[PDB]
Amino acid sequence: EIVLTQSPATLSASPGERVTLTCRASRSVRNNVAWYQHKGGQSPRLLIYDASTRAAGVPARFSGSASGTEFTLAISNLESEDFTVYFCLQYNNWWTFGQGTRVDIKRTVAAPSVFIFPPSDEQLKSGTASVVCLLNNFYPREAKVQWKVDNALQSGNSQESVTEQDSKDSTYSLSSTLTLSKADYEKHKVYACEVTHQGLSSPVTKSFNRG
Amino acid sequence: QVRLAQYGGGVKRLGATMTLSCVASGYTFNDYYIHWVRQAPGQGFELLGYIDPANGRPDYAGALRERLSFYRDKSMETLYMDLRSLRYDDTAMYYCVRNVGTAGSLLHYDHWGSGSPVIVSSASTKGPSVFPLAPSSGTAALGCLVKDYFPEPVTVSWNSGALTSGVHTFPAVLQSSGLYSLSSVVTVPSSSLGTQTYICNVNHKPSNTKVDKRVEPKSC
Amino acid sequence: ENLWVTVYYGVPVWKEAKTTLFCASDAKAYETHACVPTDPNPQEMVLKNVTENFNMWKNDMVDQMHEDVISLWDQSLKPCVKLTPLCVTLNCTNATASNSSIIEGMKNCSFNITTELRDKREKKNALFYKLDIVQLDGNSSQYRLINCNTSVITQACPKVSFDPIPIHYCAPAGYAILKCNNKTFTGTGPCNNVSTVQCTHGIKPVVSTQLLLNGSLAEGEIIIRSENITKNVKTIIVHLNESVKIECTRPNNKTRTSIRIGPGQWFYATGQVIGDIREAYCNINESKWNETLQRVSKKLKEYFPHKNITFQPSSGGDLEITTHSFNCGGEFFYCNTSSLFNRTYMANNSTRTITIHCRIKQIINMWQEVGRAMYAPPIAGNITCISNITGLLLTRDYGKNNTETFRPGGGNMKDNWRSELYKYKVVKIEPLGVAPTRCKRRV
Amino acid sequence: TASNSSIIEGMKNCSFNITTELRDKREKKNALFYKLDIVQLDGNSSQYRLI
Repeated sequence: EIVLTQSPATLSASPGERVTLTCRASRSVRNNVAWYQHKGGQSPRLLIYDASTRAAGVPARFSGSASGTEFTLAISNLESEDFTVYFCLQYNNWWTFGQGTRVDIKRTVAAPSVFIFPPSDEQLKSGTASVVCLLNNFYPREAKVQWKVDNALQSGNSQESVTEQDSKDSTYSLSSTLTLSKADYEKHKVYACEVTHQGLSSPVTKSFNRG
Repeated sequence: QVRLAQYGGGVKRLGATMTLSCVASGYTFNDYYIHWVRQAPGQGFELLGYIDPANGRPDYAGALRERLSFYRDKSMETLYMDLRSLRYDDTAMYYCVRNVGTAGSLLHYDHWGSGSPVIVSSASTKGPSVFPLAPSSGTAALGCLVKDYFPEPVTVSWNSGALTSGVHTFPAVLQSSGLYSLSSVVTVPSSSLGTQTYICNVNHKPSNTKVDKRVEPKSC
Repeated sequence: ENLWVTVYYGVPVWKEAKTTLFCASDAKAYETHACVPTDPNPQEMVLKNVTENFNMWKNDMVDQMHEDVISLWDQSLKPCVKLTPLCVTLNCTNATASNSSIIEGMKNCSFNITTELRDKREKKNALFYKLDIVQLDGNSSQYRLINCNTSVITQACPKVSFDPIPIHYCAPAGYAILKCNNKTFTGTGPCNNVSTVQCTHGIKPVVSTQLLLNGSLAEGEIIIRSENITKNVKTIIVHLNESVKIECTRPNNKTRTSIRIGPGQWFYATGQVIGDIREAYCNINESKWNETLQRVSKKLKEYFPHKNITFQPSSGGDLEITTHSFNCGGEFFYCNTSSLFNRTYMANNSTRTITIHCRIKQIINMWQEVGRAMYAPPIAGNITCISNITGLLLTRDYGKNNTETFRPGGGNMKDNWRSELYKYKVVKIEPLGVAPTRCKRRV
Repeated sequence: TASNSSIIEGMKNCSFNITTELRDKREKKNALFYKLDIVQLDGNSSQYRLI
């Protein structure tokens, strides 16, 4: 039943800053809420339960409060090792979880570099024709990509992937894939990818003809 | 001081029964519940159901009452989970977790455990296929695609380690076919395309197959 | 103006605390606990305009009772003979009578044991119910007692027949007990008919699951109590007023046989069986049961305004919760109760009598612990006991869609006593205070 | 059973009889001991007893 809406999906900050997280709820759940810590390939751990009370061994720089139908978490003084993902949790009706928000390195906007690759003949022989579209070195993370063949939007048979933010310059890179059958590949003539990002005024588009 | 360790897991075949396990440590076995929670990659968590160690009561989630099973023994402080008819979409991580509780209410989770993955596929050991991402035609991007291999992981390098500058490698992803694939890219000036050669050097340990693929031959 | 301190002594006022309590014994008790301390004559005094709060989920003496019961049992069982030498390899096929399947531990088994002299061995045999036996690996003719791989087994002293004698508590000098009497109280919140007493009324240490029996009855209409920190409660208590009677019987005639272990301690078991064989059973007046369930359903919806209500039988766990467990005489019972809860509802006296089929197993574990399996000596002849019930323990699944569900549980021995001490809260008096006045020494 | 035994001299692979899961049955095992907790009985130098 209960659903928690977690926003924003990302927050940008630098060491020494104060960062505030937020969690929204479908309906009132009293003060019954908690915040958890999670890291790469590790065991999550307790931070705050009852929305106000800290647990043993926790650093003293964590704090938060409730807002009736909303919940707020804040890091008073951000440390380098505090960069991770967090998610809000509620325990009023039946257990559920959020999606998870990540802390991000603060830097300026930068548009992506776009490329496209038609199918390779060696791969095309298998009849599992697949296509690739790439975005490299952009910022921030939040963005979207779209696949179109003959100006027709495609979904279900495509995938998305993302890299870790490159530390030396703090830019993200994204790639996606499309998969097709040889018969469908013959049926469709022109293939294209579309991109949307903060640093681009208009959707940058790339396309190619078969062969 | 208190720990929860896991055993078992590993790869399993599609449609087959599977097991997991958690072993308690010396805090107390009769005074706390246990929960099982899982996490599909790139998805929000969900819950399965909670088993009390005292008497053995289960209480399943609403979406899985036909397929799950719990039971325990207090003598050795052990808990076993049975899952039947593994569907493709159950591939994810599994944890055990303790759960503080008063005499009349349940509050939260406060001590997560080791973490154990499970992978479902119908394939045996199988080596990758390699296809280059030839550059298009002042700076151009090129890469290589590795396709249809199992199990993880794989090794990738460029020009025998002589062209690692600016290389980005996306993490591998499990397909609907049951085989892993990934991609890696590198950027070079357009002029270098007509005066240089590029190599993708890949080696897959489980099969120990190796590939050295050229990228430039189709710089169209 | 110019007021001065007056220091009154012994003014009535109290604060909450927790303290040890005296335990009283009946005037004609069993005969440290057998015949002492003394039994007083209780009295109850009603008061006016008394403001006070209660909390049945936090009050103290609930915890204390857990210690007292276990202490009593430990005292009773501690000196009795251990059974350690008996735990040896059994060899049995046991199909010597037309009735073998239902018990499978039959006379004519055999296990080597020590005779009354310490360096000679003898062969004997007796009965056992297969629920107290397990099979070793490989040869399917070898067997072992269930709890002997992990603990020692102690036998109830044959001359001991402890039964639920009532117990009531008296506060020690300086503390006072408050009772409350409002008949619609939920178990948590304020009261407006406060009262004080010499001591509590009787309470029986009854052991049972899926419903509490031989207990007292409510004063008004049915009540439902629960915690209110979060809907995801552990155990919801429902308290009855109208007593639905129940009977249970065990027709077969058991024959007592014995063995002696030296130096000076005897061992008991079941031997010959007399009469035709049947499974133990019980009876219920479907009229009363369905009417009570109707009233419970129409009261239960108050916390769940609009969803449908449907019952289903318990699920999983050892037999201590899958079934109803209670003891009459000197032997235990387990009763499947699927038929008595397969009902449903939605918003907007001997006819149809029902029967239920039970089983009895000898070896028992104190519901909580490991390591202390009790062994019961069989009782010869037939046994029957009238009984009546007063409440139910309900836990709830994940509420889904437009329907909500309850199912019977209650394996934690704590809750049973929680259902008979919601009344009392113990406090301490502070007989000292101050105030202003104007009186003068006049020396 | 190792490059040196005199240092400890209680090695895996002493062995002694002991009671198994159930009384009327016996089993064989082995474990280590430092000789400072062992003494030799008279005569047969292969028999030992806890000090």
